[PDB]
Amino acid sequence: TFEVVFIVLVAGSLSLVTIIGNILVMVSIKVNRHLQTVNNYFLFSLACADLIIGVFSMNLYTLYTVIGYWPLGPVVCDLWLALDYVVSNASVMNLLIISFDRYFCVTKPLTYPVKRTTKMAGMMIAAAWVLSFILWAPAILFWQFIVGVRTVEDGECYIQFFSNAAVTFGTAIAAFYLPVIIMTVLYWHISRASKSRIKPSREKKVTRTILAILLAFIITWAPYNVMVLINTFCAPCIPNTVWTIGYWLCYINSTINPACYALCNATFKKTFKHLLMC
Amino acid sequence: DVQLVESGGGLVQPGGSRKLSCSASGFAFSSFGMHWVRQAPEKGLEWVAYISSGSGTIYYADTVKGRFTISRDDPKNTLFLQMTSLRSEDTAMYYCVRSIYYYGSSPFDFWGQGTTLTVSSGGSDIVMTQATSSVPVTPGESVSISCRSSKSLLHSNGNTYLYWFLQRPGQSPQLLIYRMSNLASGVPDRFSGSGSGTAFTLTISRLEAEDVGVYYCMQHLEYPLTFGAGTKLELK
Amino acid sequence: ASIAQARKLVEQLKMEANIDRIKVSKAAADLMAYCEAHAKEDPLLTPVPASENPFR
Amino acid sequence: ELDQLRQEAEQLKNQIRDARKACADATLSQITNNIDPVGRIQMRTRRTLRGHLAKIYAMHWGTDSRLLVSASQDGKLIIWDSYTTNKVHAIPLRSSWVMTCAYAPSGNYVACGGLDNICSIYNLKTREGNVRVSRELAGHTGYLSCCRFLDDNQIVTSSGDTTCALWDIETGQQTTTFTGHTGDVMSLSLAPDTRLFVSGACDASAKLWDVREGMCRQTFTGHESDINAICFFPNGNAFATGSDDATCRLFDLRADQELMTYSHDNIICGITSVSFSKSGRLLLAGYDDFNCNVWDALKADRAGVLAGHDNRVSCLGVTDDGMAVATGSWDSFLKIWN
Amino acid sequence: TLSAEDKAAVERSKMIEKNLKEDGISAAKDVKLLLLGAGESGKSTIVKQMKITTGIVETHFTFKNLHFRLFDVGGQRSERKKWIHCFEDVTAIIFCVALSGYDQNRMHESLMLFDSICNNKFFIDTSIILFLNKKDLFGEKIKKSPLTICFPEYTGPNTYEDAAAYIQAQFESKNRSPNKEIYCHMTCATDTNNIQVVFDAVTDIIIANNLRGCGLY
Ligand SMILES: Cc1c(Cl)c(OCC(=O)N2CCN(C)CC2)nc2sc(C(=O)NC3CC3)c(N)c12
Ligand SMILES: C[N+](C)(C)CC#CCOC1=NOCC1
Repeated sequence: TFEVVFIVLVAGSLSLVTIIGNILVMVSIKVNRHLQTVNNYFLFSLACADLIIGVFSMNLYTLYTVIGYWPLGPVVCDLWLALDYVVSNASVMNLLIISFDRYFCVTKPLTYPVKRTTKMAGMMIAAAWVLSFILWAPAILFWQFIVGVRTVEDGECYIQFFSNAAVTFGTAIAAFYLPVIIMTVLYWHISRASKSRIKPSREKKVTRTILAILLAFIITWAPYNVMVLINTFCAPCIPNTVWTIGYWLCYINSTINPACYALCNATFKKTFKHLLMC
Repeated sequence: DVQLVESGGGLVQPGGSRKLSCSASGFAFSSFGMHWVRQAPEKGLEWVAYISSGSGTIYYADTVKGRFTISRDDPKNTLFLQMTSLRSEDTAMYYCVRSIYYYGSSPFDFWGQGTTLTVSSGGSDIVMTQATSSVPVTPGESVSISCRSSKSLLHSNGNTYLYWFLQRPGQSPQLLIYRMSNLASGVPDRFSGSGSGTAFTLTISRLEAEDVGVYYCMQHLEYPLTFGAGTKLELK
Repeated sequence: ASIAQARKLVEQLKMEANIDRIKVSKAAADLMAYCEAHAKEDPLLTPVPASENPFR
Repeated sequence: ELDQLRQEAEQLKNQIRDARKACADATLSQITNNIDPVGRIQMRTRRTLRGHLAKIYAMHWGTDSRLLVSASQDGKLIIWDSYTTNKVHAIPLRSSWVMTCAYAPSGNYVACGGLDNICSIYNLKTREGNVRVSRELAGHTGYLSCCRFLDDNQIVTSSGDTTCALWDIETGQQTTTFTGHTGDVMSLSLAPDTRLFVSGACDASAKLWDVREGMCRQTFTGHESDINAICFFPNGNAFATGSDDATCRLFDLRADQELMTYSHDNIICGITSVSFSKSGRLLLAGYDDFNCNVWDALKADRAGVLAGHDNRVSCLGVTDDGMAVATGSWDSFLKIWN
Repeated sequence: TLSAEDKAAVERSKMIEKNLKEDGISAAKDVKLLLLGAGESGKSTIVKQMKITTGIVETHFTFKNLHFRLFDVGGQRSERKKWIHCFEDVTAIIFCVALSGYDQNRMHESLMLFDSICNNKFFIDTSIILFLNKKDLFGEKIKKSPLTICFPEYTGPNTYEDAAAYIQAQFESKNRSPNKEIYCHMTCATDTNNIQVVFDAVTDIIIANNLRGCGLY
């Protein structure tokens, strides 16, 4: 009794904290017009990508893990998992284009507001969402139509191409690995392009916040990928507790997002207290 | 002054194609809306084409649409009517009209001088009748003419989109009354116009010998814009 | 040249010394009479129904 | 005789204060106890006008109560329909520091001015389509602060070198110079009959002048700091005045003195705009803490606030039929209220 | 919809919204610098060191594809507190202070002017690039005279570098906000390296704005 009820209460706790944080960021760009620019438009993109996770992706997994099996059929789980992955990859893609935006804003400072307008930011958000779509959705909704069978039973629900190794390598290097090494190499570029260059906070704050961003993103998104890659070979050495804690701390990315991307901005915190005083 | 000089007419073989060019000089051409209006050798006006400012929207008359096209070169400040498949019902004089639109503007305020296309021999629009054919006038008198629409013109915004033009004999049509009661700019004050909904009237008081000619009403509520038959005045 | 400055200054002072000043009772009285006579057609304190408010 | 002229000035201003005391037989709110109040006056944004980019410095209605001029420091003076929120003209200025605007009672001309020390007069009803700078009046030395049109032919301006002036438009020559202020004059408002006008300067002394003669008729000194805005009563016999000590007072012309000071204890920042209603029962005041207070003109109580601006309201004005009150702040948006 | 022909009017409105947007972009590529200072500080010397109707004298030039608007406002003989609220959104206050600050007292006057203009409520985050002219005149003036006439509580040598760093620290000690900064330079023999200083300093201000605008700061 006690175990499943305190797990479901902390689960609803993190779900509701996540969704109220993201909807307050969402209204903090909707109800405000001073913050409404291109970088807050990309944070609006991260917000609408994590809105979908905050609505149904955490609570359904926790009712799944206090049940222990998928009780709802093979179309509910595969479309639910399809939308869940594709919006997680959508979130990490707009986070990547946030990093590219920051690199061109610092390194080419006098020219990057000239070399783009709102249509260019629209091009990049649309390309991120459709590239996530063409990465995950056909490879997850055609696979039983490729192999012919449904290899997963009606009891559990999981990626159907988990028995594969090459295509899981090819999607797990694509969605996470080269994004995180590209993000860390251009954040080191930002870290040494934000120097005074003439003669203490000047590089201290930037190195501190990019180490916070990068470390948070690594510890919230690495171990799912390493479990899904070693589980292609080391299947019976893997229990379900590692799956439990892995999705949990990958689902906490959506609650660690606004206190790492939005509430590091000072005027955002000021409008947050403006909406905390109405 | 302001100049609308158009060219490109002649004794042209039917079934072919021609080009009319309106060169405008004396105003900022690139912020105006441009109309092409033709009229028969014996009958009244009829709207032919319209292109907005900045070549945004392009509207045609249904008896012409598809066959013709209209364009503008605003660095050259010219207006082109490229007409294809010319029948024998296109023998008409054609005018280039400037009709800037904002709140309180005066559309159709200035008209070109017309070029002639005389070729050899080879449906719920708001129809508008001037029931009067022609009346005899004399100086010293005052006289009122009428114009009855089919649909009511007093649109919900509070306006009433009726225009009164006068064409002098051997001249180009001036603009007298815009939006049924507002007097044009430069016209003498002796004209006035009013009316209600469908039936309208124009009272010219203390007529003189300059104010004789033909008088056309024209709706502007929706495209197409169709003109009245036009009542002629004649002295004595 | 300061004495001409003071001369035109005291000229202005004795030129404004000669204006009638009524009692403030009548001034507030006809201010109140004006607001009472014109509050029938003031569309701000007596708010207009949206049949005739043109900013609907 | 220098200090003799000084003490003579003291003599005459003490007898002016004697005349102001002897003509003061009551207070204004002694008489407001019988009239019932107006209660909560809430007003909604009916339109917002998202046209400018930089901060808005001036606004002025048109006499048909529909058109609208806003002058803003992107170098743009744009005129607006307000029923259907279109923009009907956008005029690019020559100098992009503009601190005033004006719109003709016939609606043909638009005045403009700023730190260029030059009041420009733009025609609007040109035969050649667009707008052209018809006149370019240049006679002051300080900046400009307010311009108003008497008709299409003469314009009274207020400046930064302590002077005001009346110009004849078609000649371009300074017809009359009004002087007598000791600081920068920062507001201006004609009478409804346009016979005479007031101007408030940076020495707390709203002076009433007359446009026909050419020198000061009355002086009112009640404030403690810089006057920033003045509007007349609709009957022409009184005028309010806002300043930067957060108060706004009301002066009478015939009583030659202050009558009532609207000032709440919650308020610490000054005025940027004062206007009245049509009947004059209300009063509208802009502020620097980003909201606009509606005041009673009689009961001196706050009858409602019109907030909704990210930066301070810098211009305000009701129409000539009392239908709507427009305001405009430094956030480049320009709101309409009913 | 039901609009009659005033959709042409809203076409006109959309067209001039487009033109307002394009001119706003074209003017937002510019970089505005307000130049301040007392009378006879050497600001005419730095404005003629830019090598390109009496209220505000503007100087537009360009350098490495950076349109510098430079508003010299010293012609506005009035009280500053009624038009410096329109000079916010500028990106720097260039400030010139002469180094002959002994007579009618000047460096005390320039010091009061500087900490009135940098602690101002509108320039709470605009960064002051600060110039310091007449440096060879300062070298000769310390070659003969002590400038403890201006600074009675000064301790240290009578050399040029220490005195320069002392008055530089005296000026730099007058700000109190953390998100703005003060650059410093010496001029009046500088043959157009100070324009390079203006260029690198304003690129430093622009990358700091891009950092604290994108939330990385
Ligand atoms: C991602 C994933 C995969 Cl790829 C997976 O694959 C299982 C699998 O391939 N096999 C094949 C061999 N058969 C004996 C069945 C198990 N199984 C799970 S279980 C779980 C979770 O969250 N479980 C909850 C209850 C704790 C996952 N996220 C997950
Ligand atoms: C968050 N969670 C790991 C539970 C769902 C997922 C997923 C796949 O998304 C991508 N993998 O690598 C980066 C994006």
